[PDB]
Amino acid sequence: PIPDDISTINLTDPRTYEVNDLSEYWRQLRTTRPLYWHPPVGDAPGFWVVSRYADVMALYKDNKKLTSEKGNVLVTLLAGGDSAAGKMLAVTDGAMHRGLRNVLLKSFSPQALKPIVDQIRVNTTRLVVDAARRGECDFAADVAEQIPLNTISDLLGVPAADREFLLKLNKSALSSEDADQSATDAWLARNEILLYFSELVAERRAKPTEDVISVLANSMVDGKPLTEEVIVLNCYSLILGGDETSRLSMIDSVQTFTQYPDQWELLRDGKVTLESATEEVLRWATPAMHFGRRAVTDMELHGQVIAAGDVVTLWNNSANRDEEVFADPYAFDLNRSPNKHITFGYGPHFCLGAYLGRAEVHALLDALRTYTTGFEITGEPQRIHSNFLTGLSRLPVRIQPNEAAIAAYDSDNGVRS
Amino acid sequence: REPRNETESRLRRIFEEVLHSEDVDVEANFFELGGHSLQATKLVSRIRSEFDAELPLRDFFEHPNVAGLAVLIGG
Ligand code: HEM
Ligand SMILES: *P(=O)(O)OCC(C)(C)[C@@H](O)C(=O)NCCC(=O)NCCSC(=O)c1c[nH]cn1
Repeated sequence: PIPDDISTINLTDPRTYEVNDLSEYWRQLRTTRPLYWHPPVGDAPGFWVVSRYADVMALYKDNKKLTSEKGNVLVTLLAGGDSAAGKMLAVTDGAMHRGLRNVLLKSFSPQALKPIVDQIRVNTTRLVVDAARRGECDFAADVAEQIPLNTISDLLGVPAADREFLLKLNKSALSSEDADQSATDAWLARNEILLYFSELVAERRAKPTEDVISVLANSMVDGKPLTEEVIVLNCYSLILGGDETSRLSMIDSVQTFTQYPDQWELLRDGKVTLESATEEVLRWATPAMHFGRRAVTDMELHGQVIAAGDVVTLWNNSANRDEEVFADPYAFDLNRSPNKHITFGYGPHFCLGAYLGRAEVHALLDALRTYTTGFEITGEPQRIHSNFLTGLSRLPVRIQPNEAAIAAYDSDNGVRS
Repeated sequence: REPRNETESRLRRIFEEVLHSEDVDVEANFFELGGHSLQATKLVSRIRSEFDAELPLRDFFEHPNVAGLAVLIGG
């Protein structure tokens, strides 16, 4: 279903993204009102909506006239702030942000993540071969859910036995699997993550290991150690940040490939590089639909004045379908070059796990093209509900295995045993 | 208003240290006093360790006040 009017669409409601195809809505905003004022809804204030790639890029870059210290997603921005402001990386600006990012780059740089990449490739291969042997599986639960969380947990130093518990909590923090989730259940889930990590951080400061929590606990910003509170809040943003979005991208690729069998064949038959295909998967899926800022000073854009205190939302989903930047934007094209998508954001807050997210998708696509000849959707897919995230929580598939490649994989493991 | 037993008195003292303020009402709601997640985390984990009680987070949310928590603890 396609809406022609702009005023009817309420972007704060998660139901909006289920019942409607907003492709026409975003096009209309992009061409006729690039800076649109979304009206107040209930107790929530109004907010600016930015839809053009160029404007989205320009506002991500400006950390001087815009700030993240009042929140960076709708739920925090419309509440008037984020409790973790100035402590959690994503909601910190200025010197504290630069220092805190610099200590995290010791762990999340391409240079530091290389040994981890090997583990991602091994785990992903193993899971894909399992699913291919069975034939009939649920790609979300049996493959996708078992990679991103496990990766970030290994880095953080989360005990294996607590990981299933953490996945349940993540699935309630910013998005629900059920239609009408109250703010209570989400609050409980978010704080349960905080309660878990305050126990684990206390354990790691008392007895340090070599994981990221230990690296943070022994790091310094501005000549002073990080408080346990600051470490816990960042752990929250890593466990949830390194989980949902990657997971959704991986699920979306499998669904998209069934819709675009010509592009699956290009990947299967080695007619496109994994690097090129990973970028189109990321442009297509855009699992984080929006991020946001708040104006600290007055600014003019397209003749309209954005006042100090105004909530400004940047829509990555709209930016990745801009005709001015992407030729045939609603075409899924693995050969797309250049592919300067804004899925990982831009500027000072550019995704800290961009390399890690890319490595996870890359490993999946490599495993799918090697040990699979094709796949098909068998049941009704299940959409997550959110004004922030987009994707599926469940995807029933039948996988046709590449039997020769699986036999070679088994023979290889036989002599390595 | 003053705390009416050892449990209420001990709990109010925890509220004060967590919220960084004196004059904490024993009957007032935690969230109406500007209480957030960071403070809630420290609060619950401190109540658990000092009262040797496995207080669920849901129980804290349903009765986020000194008086209510004291009733739930004493049982
Ligand atoms: C493909 C999946 C991913 C997507 C779509 C994505 C998206 C984004 C975006 C758009 C931002 C910018 C936020 C802003 O400007 O306010 C961001 C930042 C961030 N991301 Fe991701 N991300 C992904 C994977 C990951 C992974 C694997 C991690 C684990 C390390 C992670 C952790 C973070 C953190 C900690 C920030 C805050 C950076 C800062 O404030 O400087 N993300 N992400
Ligand atoms: P309480 O007072 O309710 O506060 C909880 C908490 C301290 C966690 C607070 O910061 C909050 O409410 N945050 C909102 C949830 C949130 O913003 N999570 C991070 C979004 S996922 C994300 O940014 C990302 C980036 N890359 C991948 N994923």
